[PDB]
Amino acid sequence: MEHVAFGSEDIENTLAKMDDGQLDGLAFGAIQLDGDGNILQYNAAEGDITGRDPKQVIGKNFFKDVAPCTDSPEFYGKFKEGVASGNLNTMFEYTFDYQMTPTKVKVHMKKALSGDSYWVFVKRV
Ligand SMILES: *C(=O)/C=C\c1ccc(O)cc1
Repeated sequence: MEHVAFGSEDIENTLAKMDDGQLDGLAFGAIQLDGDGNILQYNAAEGDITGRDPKQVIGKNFFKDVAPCTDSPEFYGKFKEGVASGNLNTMFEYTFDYQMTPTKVKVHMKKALSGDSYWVFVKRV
């Protein structure tokens, strides 16, 4: 495993060194999005939670195509505000229920170290 704890204060620094293969060693789901919500990275733990095949969701838009549960002011709304402000660091619980058994998760969204990229971290609660 890669020893990084969910919710760690310097998580963006740690994950900046990881390739897709290293991301797959995290104890929690991790998705990297561009400013438009397009999926840049999607790790194995997330695929384990949602059932989606990581290779197949990369390049798709998270909010429009992949995870319409999140297209709401409570999730998407927060993301868009963060993108516009250039700053984002928020944690909340949510339920994923599209084409799957309803699953309650903890979500942490944080801006990445790189300019126009954003992390969504996910773990079961
Ligand atoms: C609602 O959010 C439904 C599905 C979904 C699929 C993949 C990921 O990663 C999150 C959510």
